[PDB]
Amino acid sequence: PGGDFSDPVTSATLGIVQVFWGLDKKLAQRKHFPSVNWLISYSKYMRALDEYYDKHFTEFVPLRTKAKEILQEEEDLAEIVQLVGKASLAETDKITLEVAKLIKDDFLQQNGYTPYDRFCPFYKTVGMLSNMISFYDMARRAVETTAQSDNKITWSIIREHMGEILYKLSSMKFKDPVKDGEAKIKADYAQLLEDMQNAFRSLE
Amino acid sequence: PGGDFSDPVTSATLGIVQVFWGLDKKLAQRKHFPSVNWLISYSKYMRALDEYYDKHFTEFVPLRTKAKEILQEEEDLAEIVQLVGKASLAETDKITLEVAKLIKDDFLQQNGYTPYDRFCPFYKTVGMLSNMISFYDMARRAVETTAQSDNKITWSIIREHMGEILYKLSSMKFKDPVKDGEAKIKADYAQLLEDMQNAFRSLE
Amino acid sequence: RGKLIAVIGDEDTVTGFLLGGIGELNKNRHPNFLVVEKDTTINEIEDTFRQFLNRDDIGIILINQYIAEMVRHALDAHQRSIPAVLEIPSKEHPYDAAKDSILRRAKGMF
Amino acid sequence: KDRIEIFPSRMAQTIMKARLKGAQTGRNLLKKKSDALTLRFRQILKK
Amino acid sequence: NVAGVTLPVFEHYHEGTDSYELTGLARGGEQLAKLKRNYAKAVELLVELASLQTSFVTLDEAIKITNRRVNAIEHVIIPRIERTLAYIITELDEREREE
Amino acid sequence: LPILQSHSALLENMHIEQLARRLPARVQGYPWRLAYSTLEHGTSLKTLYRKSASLDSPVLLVIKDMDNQIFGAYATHPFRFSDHYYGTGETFLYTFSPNFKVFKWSGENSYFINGDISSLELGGGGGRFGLWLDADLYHGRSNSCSTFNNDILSKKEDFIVQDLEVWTFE
Amino acid sequence: VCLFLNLANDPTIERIITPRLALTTAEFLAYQCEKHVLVILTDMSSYAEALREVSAAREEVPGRRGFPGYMYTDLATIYERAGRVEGRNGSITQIPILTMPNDDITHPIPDLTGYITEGQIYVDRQLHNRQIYPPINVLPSLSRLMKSAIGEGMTRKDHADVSNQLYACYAIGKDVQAMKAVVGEEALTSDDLLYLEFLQKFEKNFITQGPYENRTVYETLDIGWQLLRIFPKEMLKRIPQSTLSEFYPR
Repeated sequence: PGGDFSDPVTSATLGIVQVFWGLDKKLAQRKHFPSVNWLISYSKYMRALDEYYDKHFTEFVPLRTKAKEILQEEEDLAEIVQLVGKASLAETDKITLEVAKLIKDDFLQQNGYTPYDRFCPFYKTVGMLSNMISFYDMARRAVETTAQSDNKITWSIIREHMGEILYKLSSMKFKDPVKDGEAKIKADYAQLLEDMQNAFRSLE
Repeated sequence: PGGDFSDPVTSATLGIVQVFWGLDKKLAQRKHFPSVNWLISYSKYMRALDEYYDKHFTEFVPLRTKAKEILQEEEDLAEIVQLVGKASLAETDKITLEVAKLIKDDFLQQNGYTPYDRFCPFYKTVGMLSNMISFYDMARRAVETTAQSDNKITWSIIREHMGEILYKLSSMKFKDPVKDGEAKIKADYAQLLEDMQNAFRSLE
Repeated sequence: RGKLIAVIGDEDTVTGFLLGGIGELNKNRHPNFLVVEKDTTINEIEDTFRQFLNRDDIGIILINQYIAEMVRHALDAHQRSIPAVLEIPSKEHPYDAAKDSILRRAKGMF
Repeated sequence: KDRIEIFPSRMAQTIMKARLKGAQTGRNLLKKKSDALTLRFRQILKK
Repeated sequence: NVAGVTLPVFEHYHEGTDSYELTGLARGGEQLAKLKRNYAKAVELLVELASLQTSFVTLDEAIKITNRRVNAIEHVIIPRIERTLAYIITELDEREREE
Repeated sequence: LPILQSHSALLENMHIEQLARRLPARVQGYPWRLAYSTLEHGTSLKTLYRKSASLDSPVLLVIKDMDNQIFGAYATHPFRFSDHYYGTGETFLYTFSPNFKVFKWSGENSYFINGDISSLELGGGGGRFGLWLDADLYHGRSNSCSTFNNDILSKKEDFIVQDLEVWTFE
Repeated sequence: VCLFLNLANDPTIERIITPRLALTTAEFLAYQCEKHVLVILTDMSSYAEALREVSAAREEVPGRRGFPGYMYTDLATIYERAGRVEGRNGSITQIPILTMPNDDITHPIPDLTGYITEGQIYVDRQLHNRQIYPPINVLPSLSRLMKSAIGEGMTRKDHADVSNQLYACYAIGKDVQAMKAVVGEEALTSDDLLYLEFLQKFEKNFITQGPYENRTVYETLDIGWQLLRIFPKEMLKRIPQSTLSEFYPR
């Protein structure tokens, strides 16, 4: 009642269930389907599924960790953006916020009313996240590697010289498993990895 | 028991009575009398009584409505003045609060134990409220009629140049239906309408 | 009644504003300005700044930017709203905001 | 310390809900005052 | 007096009488006339800059006072009320189970 | 030869020329700048006042009624609230009916322009107005007034505005 | 209309019977005479008081805040005698009017109603004291199924967009009236001054109606447009550009 989780049936249920998918009216009012709040939500099952991911998806454990960290950092950085404005953040923080926006806009949202997003297989999901976090690691590497240099890297330099990679990253959700096989989707995602590697190598 | 109308006997009464005169500890404690809270109280008989007022007191229904409108605006204005101080109020709101103090202290208020107030006949009562709301309409009009002009009327200018009128308006309750005929009280209240109009013509 | 501006600066900065019409003696024959000759001790400058900010007739103090770096302790200790202080640039001197006290108070400053 | 200690009754429940609406209103108005002053202050800094 | 806060500023005012009127009469009075205008224009800008500063310092205080009231409501007054109301709802259920 | 407007309008190029032929020498040959429009801005009297209150120049009023008739006035000053009347003898009312018609000052009175709290009005002659508009710029009235000896201008003495614009010279 | 009148002093078990009696008639009319019935229940709080009395007559122990434990099932047994049905044109709508005790929606009468009914409409003492009739506050009101009552082929196709934008302009206008209290009128932007004028005109023309004025949905949407038309076209952000090009031009 009123969203108060301390209510006995809700509180007892949340005391027992190992996963809570915190759907949130605020995300639905923004049309952010599927409208799952990633701060309120939790899962206890990671420790078991880590065996399956280690066997079949060995890159995923880093990726899941980094994604949650980026989102948690953006929630803290948004208070600094309110206090002193976005332009006042450090370059590492700005690129973290921009990638967190990419995750929020083109990973965490999913247009289930349309064929490309009606379902999203795990091979597609891990592949999309592998690229977004590879972009994060290389972008943040280029920033931190050029700290105290004359020719310092920043998100604006990346957006100007290689903004095609951000466009491609947002475009990756539109791949459809019914048209193109998972091997072809994975090969296109591997080409975006090569494209961004060559783009970052072109700067530092 | 607590003075709260949430009690089972008041609650079962309010589901049945058509008129309720909620005597309020805040008004009784400030010795405002008769202490009847004009926001909590109601009378559902107004529908049936409009056929009487629109035959014996044809000016009254517009006055009754504008009186409640003033008293409700004063409940907003008083709250914001407590929260942030009065300096932000527009001149229309200063006048709304001033006439709300005239109504609240010199119409709505009545003393139970003095010959001025032992009984206030309806011809006296409508004549009083007619004058106070005619002052409200004319005072608010005078401001709005001189907004954007080369000189603007303000509540401070009104408080000076209408000072004798404000004292006369607050004094209307002292007319005595035992010593003064109803025609005399009505004639004095008609003179107050003319006095107000001629005093506003000195400002406009 | 109106307030007066006061000046701490070199001979040219004082002379410039004096011709700008700034100069007034208080009735006690004390001026509203100090000419900082190179030989002037920083304590005499600071005492002048303290006298000017604590005076009731003075409403603004202009401090040449190089002096503001020397008297910086008292200048940053001064925090009243009315007696405003302007650190100002000049012909042989640093830029218009070199460690400016107001821009250091500001949250949105870069 | 932690609570106002009005004694538990349906009266006191209603009084606390009324205080909560008063306090949440007071927060929102004083937050609007702070936002307007913050905007003017940032405008003044730019000027 | 915007948003109920008094902000101090300065108006530039001029006394007419030039105390330096005859300076450089024999030589340089052309450039000195340009100079006294240029430093009067400098002062007029500096009095506006000082009015920004007097406003700025007063806004900085008024924001801090307002945010202390907002935070006192958000972290003291509302939490006392919400905990008082949760205690009331609990003890009202205790009276209901006793009855 | 015919004037250029800064944007599209209620008027055709033939209407623009027919009005431009009547301009006084203070504004002849100037391009026309949009001051207010129900096609571009909020449909209310306060918006028309606010958008005009920063001006200090003559204006052209244009109206289309719900009966598709076009009419308005040239006026020597911006529209605003007014305690008394204001404006001068170059002020005139006009219509397309379907031919263009103009109603210059009669010389009878100075009752050119006024603005109330809740209306905009032009002309005088007792209770009559050569144009009147409500606080929404929705209802309006138009009849022969002694300031201009004008026709009805709208299709009917009482009318509803479909759309309204104000233009100035710059 | 079929009208049932249980008076305040009529015997309390007849008040328990009255909704069952009325709904049995509405079920006959709707599901056998194919009618579209609307059932209006005029004060479920006085029915809830009758459950409490008939419960005490059985000597049942009082449940939550003195009402019967099964009050949820009894309200469902009233309220769920409603809906369309397969293979029949007829239907029953219901509008249970409900006097919330102590002005508090947390009370078990409105609480259990809110669990069963698809939405609520709130009548507000603030609008009533402002003399706005009907004093229906459109903000805390929510018709849970309005999105499936209206639009193309059901009303005019603009309706969903117009209602969302009227909600935004009223909500923003209330927020601006709360800002005007703080900043003073001269500090308001032109946009804020439009939203404050929308609030004044929306209460005086949309919400204000009077007790014998009947407005079709079309006359209501026309009033909706003649109000929204106060804004510059670009400010109507909750309405699609297609709907604006069809209905914003007056």
